[PDB]
Parts: sequence; C-alpha cells; structure tokens
Amino acid sequence: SMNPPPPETSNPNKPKRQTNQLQYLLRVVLKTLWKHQFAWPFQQPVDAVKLNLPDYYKIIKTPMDMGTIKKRLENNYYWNAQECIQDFNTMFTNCYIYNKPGDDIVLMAEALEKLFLQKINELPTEE
Ligand SMILES: CCc1c(C(=O)n2ccc3ccc(S(=O)(=O)NC)cc32)[nH]c(C)c1C(C)=O
Ligand code: NI
Repeated sequence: SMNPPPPETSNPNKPKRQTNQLQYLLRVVLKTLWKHQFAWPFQQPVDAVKLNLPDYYKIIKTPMDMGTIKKRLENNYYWNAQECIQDFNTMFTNCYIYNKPGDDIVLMAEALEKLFLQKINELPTEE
C-alpha cells in the first residue's frame, strides 16, 4: 500500500496574492486550530501506510490537511480567502465521508469545524 504525493504547496504558474482576509486566516484561524487539543490528526496528510488504511486514498481523492493549508498560507499560495476556506471544508468533509459518525476522529473534526466556523463568521471585510 502507498501514500500519494501530498497536495502541492508551491506553483509559480498559479495566480496568487496576499489579502487581509488571507492574513486573518493564517494569523487567527489557522493558529487557533493548530494549537487546539484535537489538531494533531489534521496537522499532516493521513499516512495510510502507517495506519493500515489501504481504502483511504481509494475513496478520498481530494485529500487535505492543516499542514498543507498552513504551508499554502505561509507561501501565499492562495488568490482569495474562498480558496483557503474550501481547503478547510474539504478536510472536514473528507473526514465525515470516510469515518463513521461518533468515531473519535469525527468528534475531533466537528470540534475543530465549530471553532473554524466561529472564526470565519468574523472574517474581516476585504480592504
Ligand atoms: C483515523 C485516521 C485519521 C487521522 C490520524 O491522523 N490518526 C487518528 C489515529 C492516529 C494514530 C496515529 C497517527 S500517526 O502515527 O500517524 N501520527 C500522526 C495518526 C492517527 N487523521 C485523519 C484525518 C484520519 C481519517 C482517516 O480521517
Ligand atoms: Ni474575490
């Protein structure tokens, strides 16, 4: 069994910019989630080899994780907040699709998503 290459965090051909909203997403949203007690399972891509989950990348075809997101933010990879938010949302949805309701990983994702949504609710208006 084999892990795919992680999602790209650099691409010179991709259009990108810095925006106060993206700055907020790194400085407030990502930092708050990263430090959370339940962050660790989401801080790097799922290692399906180590975890013996040969089915994972056969069903999750758009994997995403906060390590990848943190890197994209730090490299100013995104064009807008909406792209970054989509990545977070893909991360959560993937978790809910693959795992059973009530699994620890799901409970952990739900807690993080609740905090995520609280912070997104106060996304500053774009300057
Ligand atoms: C349930 C597996 C999983 C994790 C996960 O990372 N883990 C959950 C238990 C667990 C134990 C050790 C290690 S580890 O040894 O690889 N250390 C980081 C990782 C672990 N994250 C996500 C998003 C998922 C799924 C399938 O949704
Ligand atoms: Ni726009």
